[PDB]
Amino acid sequence: SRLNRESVIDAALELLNETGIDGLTTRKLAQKLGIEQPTLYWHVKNKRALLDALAVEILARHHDYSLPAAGESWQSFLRNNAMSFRRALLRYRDGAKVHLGTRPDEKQYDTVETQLRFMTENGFSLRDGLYAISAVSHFTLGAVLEQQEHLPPLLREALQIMDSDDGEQAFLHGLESLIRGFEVQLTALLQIV
Amino acid sequence: SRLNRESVIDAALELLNETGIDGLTTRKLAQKLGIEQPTLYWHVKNKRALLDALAVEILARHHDYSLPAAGESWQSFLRNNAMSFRRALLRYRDGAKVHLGTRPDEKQYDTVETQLRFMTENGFSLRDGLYAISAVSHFTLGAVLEQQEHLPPLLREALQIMDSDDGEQAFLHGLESLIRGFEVQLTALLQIV
Repeated sequence: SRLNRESVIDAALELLNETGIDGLTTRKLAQKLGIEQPTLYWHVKNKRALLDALAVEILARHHDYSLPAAGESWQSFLRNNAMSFRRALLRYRDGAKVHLGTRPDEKQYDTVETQLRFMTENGFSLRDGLYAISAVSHFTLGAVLEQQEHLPPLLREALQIMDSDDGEQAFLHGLESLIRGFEVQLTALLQIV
Repeated sequence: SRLNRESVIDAALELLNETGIDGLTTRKLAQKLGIEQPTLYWHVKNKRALLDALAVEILARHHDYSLPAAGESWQSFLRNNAMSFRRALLRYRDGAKVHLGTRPDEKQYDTVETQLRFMTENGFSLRDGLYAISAVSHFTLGAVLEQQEHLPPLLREALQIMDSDDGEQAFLHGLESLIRGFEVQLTALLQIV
């Protein structure tokens, strides 16, 4: 019944876990808090404003490794950043669908800027350091998305090792492959690689 | 008014491009074809059956490079397969959202099996050849998804080179990085890499 930001958003995240992104409405949020719809409207205008606040709040509560610890290799920052980002997207139902559907904040802009400054200090062109950051992102996003949504011979043995883990092993493997693809490009420079 | 598979699905894809995935309903599909709702029900039971048919049909019409040409390197198959897959996901609005939301077919199983047979013939463990295929997939999916949904100093110069292209350059860069990460692992074997 206390109707400020933090309580509105607390309750919205609790509901998202019950209903998912599609089943989340202003009407249902209002009932959960035990108030009238016009009352909520004063605080939260529409579904779109609610999702944008939620996207941002998920990352703020849980993407705890968004920026590099002092004197860490870029490889290691890309790695821990990917892991942290995946975990935060996984802490809530349809988390990745919530993140996808929003344009970035200015909190975000300051971070992408700080991370993009990091990457260049370790010798990336701007182009490349951003292509790097974006590939890690994209890869991490598709992987989380498939995990969150969900017989021939060799398949049968592969489909096994998918369903022994929760999806972490494949993600972490493909991750290292990506990072190492970048080293080999960074190190190359202006030779034929 | 001819109400068979191919016409139902033709019309559904035409509507998907007008309305998107959320705005796509049986009620609206029925009107487009100019028939009653119960009539459609005979042919298409619910929204879920329609999306599953659509996912499969998109890939069948357009993922034209799903399997390797004779005597092609695995690198090159991973590359062309990723490109083809991205293009098919991009030919329709919310294409990637349609693909995501379905479990795979048996057409699909035969292909993942044939591709997974390919990968092992070129010296991948089953584990690894599937981790490879899945990373290319995941990466390709997140990238398409962000493209389909959509100011500090260094950002300003990066945000430029994103919006000069349609997203192809970043995708193709990150792609090669991934593939090369796999070579370096395949070639390694049982040494410390």
